[PDB]
Amino acid sequence: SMKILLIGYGAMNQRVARLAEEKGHEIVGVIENTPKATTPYQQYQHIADVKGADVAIDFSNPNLLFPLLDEDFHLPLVVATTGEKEKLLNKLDELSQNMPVFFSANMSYGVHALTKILAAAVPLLDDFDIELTEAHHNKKVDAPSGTLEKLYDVIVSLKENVTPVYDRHELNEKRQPQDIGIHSIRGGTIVGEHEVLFAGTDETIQITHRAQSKDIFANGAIQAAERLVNKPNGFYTFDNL
Amino acid sequence: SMKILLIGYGAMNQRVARLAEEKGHEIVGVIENTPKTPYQQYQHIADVKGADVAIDFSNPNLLFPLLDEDFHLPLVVATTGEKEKLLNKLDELSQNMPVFFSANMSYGVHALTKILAAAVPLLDDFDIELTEAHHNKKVDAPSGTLEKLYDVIVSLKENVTPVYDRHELNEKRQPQDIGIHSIRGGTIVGEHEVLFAGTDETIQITHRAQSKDIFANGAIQAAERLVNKPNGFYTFDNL
Amino acid sequence: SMKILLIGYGAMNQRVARLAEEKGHEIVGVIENTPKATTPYQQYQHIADVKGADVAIDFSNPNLLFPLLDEDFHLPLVVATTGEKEKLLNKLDELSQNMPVFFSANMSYGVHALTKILAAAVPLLDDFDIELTEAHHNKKVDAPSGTLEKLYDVIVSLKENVTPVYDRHELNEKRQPQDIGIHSIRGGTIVGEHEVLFAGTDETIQITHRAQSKDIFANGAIQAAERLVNKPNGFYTFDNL
Amino acid sequence: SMKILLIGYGAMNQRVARLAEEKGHEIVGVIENTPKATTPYQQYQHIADVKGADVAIDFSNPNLLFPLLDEDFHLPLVVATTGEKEKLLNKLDELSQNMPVFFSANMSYGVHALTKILAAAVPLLDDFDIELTEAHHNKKVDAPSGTLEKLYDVIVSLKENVTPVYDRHELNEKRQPQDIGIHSIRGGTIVGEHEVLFAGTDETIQITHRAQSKDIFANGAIQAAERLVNKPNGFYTFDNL
Repeated sequence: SMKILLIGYGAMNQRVARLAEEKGHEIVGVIENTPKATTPYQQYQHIADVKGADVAIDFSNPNLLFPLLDEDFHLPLVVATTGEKEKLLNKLDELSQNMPVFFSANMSYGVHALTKILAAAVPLLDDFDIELTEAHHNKKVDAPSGTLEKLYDVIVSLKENVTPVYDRHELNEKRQPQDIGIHSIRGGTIVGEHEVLFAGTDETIQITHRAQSKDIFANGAIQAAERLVNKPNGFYTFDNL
Repeated sequence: SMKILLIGYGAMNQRVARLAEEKGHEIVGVIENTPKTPYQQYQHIADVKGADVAIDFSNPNLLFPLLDEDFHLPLVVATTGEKEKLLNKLDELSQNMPVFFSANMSYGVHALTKILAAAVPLLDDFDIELTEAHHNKKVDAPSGTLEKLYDVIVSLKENVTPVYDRHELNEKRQPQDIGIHSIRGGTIVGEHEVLFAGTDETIQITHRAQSKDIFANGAIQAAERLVNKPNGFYTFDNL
Repeated sequence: SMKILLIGYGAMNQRVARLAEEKGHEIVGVIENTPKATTPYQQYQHIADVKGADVAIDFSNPNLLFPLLDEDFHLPLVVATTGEKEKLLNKLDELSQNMPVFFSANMSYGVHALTKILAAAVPLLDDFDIELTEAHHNKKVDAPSGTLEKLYDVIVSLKENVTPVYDRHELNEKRQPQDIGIHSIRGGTIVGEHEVLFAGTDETIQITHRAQSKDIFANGAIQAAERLVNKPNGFYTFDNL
Repeated sequence: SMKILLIGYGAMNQRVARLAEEKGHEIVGVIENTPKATTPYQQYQHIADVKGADVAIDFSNPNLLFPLLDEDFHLPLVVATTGEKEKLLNKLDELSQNMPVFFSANMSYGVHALTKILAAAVPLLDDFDIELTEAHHNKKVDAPSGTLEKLYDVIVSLKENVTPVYDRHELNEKRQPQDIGIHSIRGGTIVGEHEVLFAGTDETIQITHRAQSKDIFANGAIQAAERLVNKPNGFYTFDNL
């Protein structure tokens, strides 16, 4: 049983709350920028005021930096964020000197494992053509997904030349070996599917990750918290947790 | 079994020859641009004595002058050149003989189109995305087969808009959009997927070709059915 | 705002309750075969006693047929059943003379459509071998799923001869044309996937339904209820609701 | 441009001939146990007689051991065989002292890559349930496929207490973490597809190899040959080539 402090209480930490309680953990406090009525937990403005806490789970945004600026707490921190990271990472870097700090932009251990599996696959399949596909719900505007970009980056790090091909319609060019076709499917409520296709001579290898729920990220944070609580002070990612 | 006349003798009618003979049929004649070939060479369709049917995989330059002549034979026509003028001549000939035309000779692909036709009115609240995959030598995109599937949807769904590239487009999907995706790589013979994505569920219908023999086999299947037809114009829809 | 009577309070109607309340509907009663203290709604034994109910939602099994045997009530009924249905459907027919009655085995419009798409596919694909696969979470004990059996039954109705084949490792016999291989994948938290494979000469056609959440069934029922309350008396399915 | 000697001219080396010529390689000779006039290449009885060969590709059987018994040749050898291997492997060991020798029962490089990708995946996904599926044409009698067995063997080497589950129909047992479900799909002319499913909490990872034709084995031998000519004497498999 962990006593968990939630930094932020948006959609993601609402998932964390539900799943943590299912696992027998307890939410002992919430720190939010706009403390909401009907948030069913004790509200705080400082980490140090939440006694009993074993760990904090923080799906961060710029408005949730404030509790990390206090200098009177020592607590395991599990932190995620998207977009701007520099200021936050500088602060987490400082905090890691005095407590265990875990950071991952993407909290899915499955997606982390996918990237490592892809990394292993690439040098083995250098003669194969690569095509990347992602599918997401019909509310997603940006294309391609950040996760597709992450997979693409893994490939780039293991290839000499890579050229992304976003649309073949009326392109009328012959595929070249450096090309990687990028395909963004949108529809329904699809949580997130990512496929790496390797196409060779009369054989293909496909590696496909399919998310069933955004609970994968909440669960990822909780499972990270469960490992972090016993770690010495320092900075941790999925690579060394 | 059948006695078959082959109009044109490229890769595809070579497949037809191999596959027809394996089925117990015999190739009684070939009409070609520049002859080579283990079969008897003809210049006219009327010349081919005991022919039951012609299977055509050629081009307008070879076919059009042959159609303009005086003959009576069931025709399986797969030529995809100059569709407008070809269908005009095929229409005229169908008054006097059984005439089958399909731009795509795969019976599996036909079944896919009919399965799609059934699916669409049943899934009107589902978002439709079309994906096709082909080998790394294919230049045009999307495939003609994807276009055929899209045409089926258009006939059954109002105000359809195709969406080809979402990268940096920054628009929200609209229910009338159909996303179109062309995968290229390796030696993939041809795979076509229709995705219907609804609230918390998906239905996918996928055709995957293992060999171009499906097209040759489809033309043979059409020929076998066509010899038992009255005069008229046929496609897989009414054959 | 509908006032809903729940017939049965297993996992599915528990989900219906949560989703219905989220939508602003009210659960005004429950009828259970064996009432539970943990059931947080007023227990009843007869539909006629549930003052102010607008509709009943019934994920049925043989132990929940009982309230449908009363002859002193008039209420819109939304009824599902995954097992045997003859007895139930005979009763629903009789009830439909005096009230609106909606039936769906699974309460998923998508799964219903799957069966109809399959029905269209079978006669077109006479020369194709059929294989049926389903995948479900690691807590599912029965195999194959009732939905696979439903698909199998559709195929049986459209073919002269069908033989189910369950274990080719044990059998070690070459495939016969009448054979339909049945495959049951279990793992993780997979909500439910069903695939029909048609395998022909040098080509295959696959039809695959994938459920992302059991919400499809519970929302299916609620949406059917929301509509049925404004229908005249009679029997309705997804085909004619 | 490799000059290739074919040992045997059955279906597989007929594929090698076509693919080699496509790649711009040259078939400089054929050694057959019973020479046939339909073989469109120069027939030989001894490897040493073949003018300018760079490599031999040998899809072996008991009737094709004979050219390996000569003691007057030094040539890179790429060799496959099915079933009984002892006598052949003993001879290849002897030859490997004096020339580069490559042996693989399965010549598909894609299949080798799959096994290595699987090996990387397993320790990263130890909280995921594993299910193995293979699909083959309707003439395949044995189930499961040898390739599925090889994948299962990889997993056994990296787990403990693994148990295969071949049929869940009417079994009525809950899945256990050490279980691996085994599924053999048979239909049409499917050349061979193998899937490893890893099913976790609200996420799955699938790794799938799909063969389009038996050219994959022929191409694999040619690819092995292209690499082998640049090796010193020794015995090689895909693991150390």
